[PDB]
Amino acid sequence: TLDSLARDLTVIAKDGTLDPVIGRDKEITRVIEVLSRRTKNNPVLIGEPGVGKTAIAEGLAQAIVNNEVPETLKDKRVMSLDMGTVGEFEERLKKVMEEIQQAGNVILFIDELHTLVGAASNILKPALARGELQCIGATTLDEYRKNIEKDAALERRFQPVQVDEP
Amino acid sequence: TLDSLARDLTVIAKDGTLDPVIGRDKEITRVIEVLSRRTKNNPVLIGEPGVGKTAIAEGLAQAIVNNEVPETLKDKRVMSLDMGTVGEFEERLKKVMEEIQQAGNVILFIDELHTLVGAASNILKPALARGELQCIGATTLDEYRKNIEKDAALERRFQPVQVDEP
Amino acid sequence: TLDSLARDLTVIAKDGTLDPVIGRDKEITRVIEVLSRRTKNNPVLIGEPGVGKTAIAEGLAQAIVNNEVPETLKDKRVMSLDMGTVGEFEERLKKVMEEIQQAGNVILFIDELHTLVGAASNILKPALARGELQCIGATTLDEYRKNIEKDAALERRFQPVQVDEP
Amino acid sequence: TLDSLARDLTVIAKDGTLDPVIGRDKEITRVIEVLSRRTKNNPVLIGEPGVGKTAIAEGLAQAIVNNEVPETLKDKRVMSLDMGTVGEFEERLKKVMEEIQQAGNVILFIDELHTLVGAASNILKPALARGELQCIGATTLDEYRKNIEKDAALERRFQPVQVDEP
Amino acid sequence: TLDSLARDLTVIAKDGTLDPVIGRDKEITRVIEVLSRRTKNNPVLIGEPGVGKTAIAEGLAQAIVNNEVPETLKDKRVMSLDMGTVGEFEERLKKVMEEIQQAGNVILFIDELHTLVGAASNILKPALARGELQCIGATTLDEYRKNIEKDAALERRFQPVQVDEP
Amino acid sequence: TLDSLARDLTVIAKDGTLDPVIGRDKEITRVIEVLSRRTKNNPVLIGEPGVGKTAIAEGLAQAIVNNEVPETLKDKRVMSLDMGTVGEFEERLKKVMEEIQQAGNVILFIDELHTLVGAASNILKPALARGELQCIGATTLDEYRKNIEKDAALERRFQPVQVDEP
Amino acid sequence: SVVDTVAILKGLRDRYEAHHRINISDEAIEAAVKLSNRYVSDRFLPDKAIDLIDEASSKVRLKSHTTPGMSTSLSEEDIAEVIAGWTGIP
Amino acid sequence: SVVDTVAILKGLRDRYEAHHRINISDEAIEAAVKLSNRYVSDRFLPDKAIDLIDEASSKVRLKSHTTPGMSTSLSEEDIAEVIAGWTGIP
Amino acid sequence: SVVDTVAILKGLRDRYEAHHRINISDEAIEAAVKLSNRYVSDRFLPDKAIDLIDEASSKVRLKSHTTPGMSTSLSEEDIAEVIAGWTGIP
Amino acid sequence: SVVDTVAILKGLRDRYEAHHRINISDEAIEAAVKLSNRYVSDRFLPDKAIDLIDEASSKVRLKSHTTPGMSTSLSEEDIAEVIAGWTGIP
Amino acid sequence: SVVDTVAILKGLRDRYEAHHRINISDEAIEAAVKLSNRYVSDRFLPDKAIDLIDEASSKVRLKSHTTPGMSTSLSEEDIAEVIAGWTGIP
Amino acid sequence: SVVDTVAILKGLRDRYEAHHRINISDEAIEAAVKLSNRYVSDRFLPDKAIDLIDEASSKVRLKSHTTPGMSTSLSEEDIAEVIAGWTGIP
Repeated sequence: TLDSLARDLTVIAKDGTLDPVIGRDKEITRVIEVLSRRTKNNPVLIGEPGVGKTAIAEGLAQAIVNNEVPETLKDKRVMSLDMGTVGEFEERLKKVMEEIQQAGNVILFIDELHTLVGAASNILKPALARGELQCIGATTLDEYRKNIEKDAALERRFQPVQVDEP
Repeated sequence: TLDSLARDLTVIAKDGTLDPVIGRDKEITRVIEVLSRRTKNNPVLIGEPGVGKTAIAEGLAQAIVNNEVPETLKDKRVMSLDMGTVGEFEERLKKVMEEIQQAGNVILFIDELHTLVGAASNILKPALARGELQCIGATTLDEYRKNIEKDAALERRFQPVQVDEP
Repeated sequence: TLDSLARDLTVIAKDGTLDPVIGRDKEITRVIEVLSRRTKNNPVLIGEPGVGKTAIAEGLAQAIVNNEVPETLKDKRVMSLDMGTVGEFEERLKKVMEEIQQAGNVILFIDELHTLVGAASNILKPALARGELQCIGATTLDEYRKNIEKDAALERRFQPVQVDEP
Repeated sequence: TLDSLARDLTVIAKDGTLDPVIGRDKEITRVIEVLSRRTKNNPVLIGEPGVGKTAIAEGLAQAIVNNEVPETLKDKRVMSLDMGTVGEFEERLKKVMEEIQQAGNVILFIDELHTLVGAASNILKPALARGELQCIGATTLDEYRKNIEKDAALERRFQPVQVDEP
Repeated sequence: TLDSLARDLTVIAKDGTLDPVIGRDKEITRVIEVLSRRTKNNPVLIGEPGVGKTAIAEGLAQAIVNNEVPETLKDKRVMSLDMGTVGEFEERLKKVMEEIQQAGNVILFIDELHTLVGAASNILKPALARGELQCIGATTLDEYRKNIEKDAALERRFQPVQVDEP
Repeated sequence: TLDSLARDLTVIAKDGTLDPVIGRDKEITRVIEVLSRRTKNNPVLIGEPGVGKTAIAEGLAQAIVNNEVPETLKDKRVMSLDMGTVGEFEERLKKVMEEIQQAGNVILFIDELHTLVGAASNILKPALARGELQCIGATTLDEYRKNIEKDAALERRFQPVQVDEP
Repeated sequence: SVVDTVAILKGLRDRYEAHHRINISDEAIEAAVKLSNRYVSDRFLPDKAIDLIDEASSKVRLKSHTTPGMSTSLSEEDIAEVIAGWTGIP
Repeated sequence: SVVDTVAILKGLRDRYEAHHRINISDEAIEAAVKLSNRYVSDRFLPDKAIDLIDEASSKVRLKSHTTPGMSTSLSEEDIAEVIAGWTGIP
Repeated sequence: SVVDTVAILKGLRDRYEAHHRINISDEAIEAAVKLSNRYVSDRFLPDKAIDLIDEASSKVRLKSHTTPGMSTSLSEEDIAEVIAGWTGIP
Repeated sequence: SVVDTVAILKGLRDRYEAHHRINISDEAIEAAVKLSNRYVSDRFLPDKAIDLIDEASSKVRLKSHTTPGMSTSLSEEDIAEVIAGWTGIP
Repeated sequence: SVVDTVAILKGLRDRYEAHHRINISDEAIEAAVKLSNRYVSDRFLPDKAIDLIDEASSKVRLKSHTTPGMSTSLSEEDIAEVIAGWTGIP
Repeated sequence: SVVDTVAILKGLRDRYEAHHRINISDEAIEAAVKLSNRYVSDRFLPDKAIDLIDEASSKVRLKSHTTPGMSTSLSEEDIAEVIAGWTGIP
């Protein structure tokens, strides 16, 4: 399984499918080192949209396939979220989580809307809050003010980081 | 069933999956002794987030698997909430309650947001108010001012406790 | 049927399952005599919570199984509400009402929250307002100000009574 | 068919099953003469509940079986509503309407709650509004303010009448 | 199909089932000419209830079966709404709309409550807003202030007209 | 597929189905040039309703079929919304979006109510916010104050423009 | 207008009398038309007249319906009484 | 009217006494009729009398129901006591 | 602008007359354009003119439609009458 | 940084010109980079430049797209005009 | 208490170093404990220490993770630098 | 009343001691009854006594439950200590 919404750009980076980044290295060094944490492997980003952040993500993935990733994570691999929908919807999105938790070998980057939704709220957020499953978020604070914060335990789950326009 | 959102750390503690706590013993002694009550088995906590409180919870669970738990509860077992969401959402969360009420053998700890929600309000809160189903909450008063209090019968259901930074 | 939420303590009192009350006798004499009324058999109570009122209820039930209950009601029997919830919810609670109305042999005591609810309002309240089905409520006025009163026909359905701390 | 919920007291009055009324005669004379109307055969009553009004109804039915009913209606017969419920519910109540409309020979008295409901609104109310099916309602204005009025075409369907305590 | 709630008085007018109107002719001339509009075929009326307006409607229908209706509409036929209700409710009312849209031959008059409802809001209102399905509403402005207006695109769908007491 | 609600007037303009506009040319020049934007291809309009704006839209479509549309958009084609409704409703409206996104060849104009709804909120609005799918809105600010603005990222999605009465 | 009402009442003149088996006297008909318009705020003379009318048509029939011979509806009482029954001070 | 009520109460006179196994004394019956009308705003003497009545009919039965021989309902106390039980200052 | 409206009305000038089989007289056309703008708040001269117009186009056709020969739409009455039919004091 | 942006713009330099069939002149490229950063609060030079760019790339194409030969994008107007089209006082 | 924290940190001392492959020096451990408590309002020394710690544990690993041999975590910089990275004026 | 409470407490006297395996000393029982009523606003002596009681019954059992022989509940400390544990200044 681990397909459809489940996808990765790391091989794609080893496939050279994407762009060598610059300059967010030590920025990524943080984002990288977020995974180190028994507490929170899981960073989130703030900043200006469309600026390269999901490539900054890929920057990790490069540095991953570059093995600029140090040890523990080197086995693990990017997952780039896919967003879409189809009776219920999220249960799928709920479902994949054990799969990747079953994967023992990867990481996902949650992308932008980390959502306070109508149909929602805690979705993976407990399995997030399960204290497992290394993952990454990003947004600008304007959203960040809410979901990660209004819990604050997802704040206790998430590590915020932001970088200015280069 | 009694899975997915239903999970327990007690065995995990017997599995040694987690950290031996310190110092909240007599604090827990209270939290413990809350269950004794025909009136309110169900405590809630106030204090500073992220401080070990859900481990303070686990502290119980240790003291449970430690059998530092005295009699009645010794059979009962922790449940650590899982929060997430997926048509409707809560009915699941509504559903599990009889299951665990059917369990005759456990306890759940409700964690932090005990929520005044859009989609909500009384969810289990009657089955809470059913005067059954030993459970535990926690927050900081800032929330505590509302849900348990704005009813006050959930105040009559909940026992508040708080502990300072160690 | 007439089970689950439907339950009675009268037999339990004949079973001796509960505590002989004191002192609310003539108080109950009222509560008793409320049933006499073609107008309102249905009392509600005000006072301080947790003080013995639902045992004061049971006090009736004792005096019922005691047959300190006079004639008409002697056949009738307590029902002690059960509160809990489970698609829809209330329709069950709606459903039981004909059942007990079908019972031709009982009485229910509605307990405390007689509720202005989101999902609600008139539930049995018409079948209440049906001018049938002897039942009892209780609260403290703080609630009493609303549901029974904001209709006032439920005020015309309910008879308020209160007793001070003994 | 025309049974269960469909029932009549007229024969019961010819059976003498009920009480000879007094004094609402000319009151009924109105209620009677309501049927005369091509516009609204269908009266509704206001007043104080439990006062004899549904017997005031029966008063008609007596005066019907008395043939104190003049011509057109003499063939027609009371129907006394039955209220109860059982998948869907109202469709039954919806169903009976053609049956009695098929009856070419009767009349129904709708009783008290003429309802703004959750599951509701227009039920027969169009077939009411069909400008057919002579029927009677009653309430106290407190309700009357709404359903008949909030349409106002049901006001255009209903004729309100009230009588003081005798 | 096209029955139950779907009904028409035009044939009934050709059946002579109803009353020849007077005086709202040029008034109807407007109401008539509303259909001419590629923009809004769909008028709504303001005025005093019960005054003949739905017969004013029928006035059209007469002038329809009279063929005082000019060309385009001459094939089309009145539909007089039926209001009533019965699981879900409106989906029926939702359903009929394609049917009559399938009819290629008719028109419906929506009657009075054009409703802001609990269970509601946009019902046909999009299929209304579909820019198809010639239909007519009516009310007094007191309602008109809201639904047609609070959208204003239903205002862009509806053409208001009012006439004084004759 | 791409039908029913999916419709276009461009061919209709090449069919000459509609009216040659005047004067909003440079006005449209803007509306046109909105599509140029990697940031926001998607304009919205303010102004006075019924003034020709959706023909102003068509004005584009003319200038489209006129190929007064410059390059990128020349392949793309108008879509004129259809509004209507029918179980769920919006999912259809949700559904069509990938279809047209699948179309690789068109554009839709969203018309007037860009709605804060009961059943709603984010509908396509994420797929809007997906940063894809060139589309156009319009209203008068009175609405504009809310949906595009209360997000402000839909403001970041939408470009407002208004033109006075000619 | 009050007058058109009479006509539209004249429209239903046969109607409810053929329901109520009575003879409408336009004297009454115009009467309430003024009178109701005078005395009745809520419903509308397009109806409320007929309201009174049919009700009068009842009240007569009522009397005529059962024990109180005139099948016709009077001007006055039909208006008056009923209207007085509506309000007072005939 | 208070009086018709008595009659309509006399209507149910046999009713709830044959439910409550007592003997209604019209003295009481008229009594509360005045008295309730005097003292009770909310429910209606068409009932509230009987309310009192049945309640009185209870209170007697209550006493008569169990340990306090009169099966009849007194005028006074049946009204009075109960009514005093309703309010006070018998 | 009122004037552009006339043009855009001139745009639909052929339109609804070819619907209503009449001859639009720009005199009228400019007339209501002022006049409606003067007298009509709600709808918009981009339409409300044409509203009047088509309605005038009706009213003529109405007369012209059935028993009242001019197929053209007058300036005045087409505006005026209708507009007076809209309001008064022609 | 404004400069890295240019590079990242240089990154997409081929991109949308190969979409817009034009020749980007880094003069412009650095230009708006300053200029947008100067004049545009909301979107971000990582984009808003390209925004301007692609929009400029449009405006040229627009002119170049249809009737106004230069396929390249000027420094100035591409920035300027558009940016003036953005604001004013070129 | 700050001190118990150290112990509870000593509790997780092995934890994240066995995650971060480093050697915690209690000097640091007590250090931030004071220092964070001094300098950090929001999160709690029960964590925020470890926050700093793990973050320090990162920063070292970061340096240690990639190109900057000490596997142990210094007292000072681990606190200091990071804490200075937190605020300033080391 | 405080006293009836004692009785109703005497009612549950056997209850929670047979839960808590202790011997209630009415001295205590009346004690808190006054004392709680004195010192405790919120819950009610019908309970809050027993609250204290059971809690005292715990505190003893607590001591008696585990390492601190008296099975009975003292008057004072049971009230006092606990009540002092409730507030202070025994």
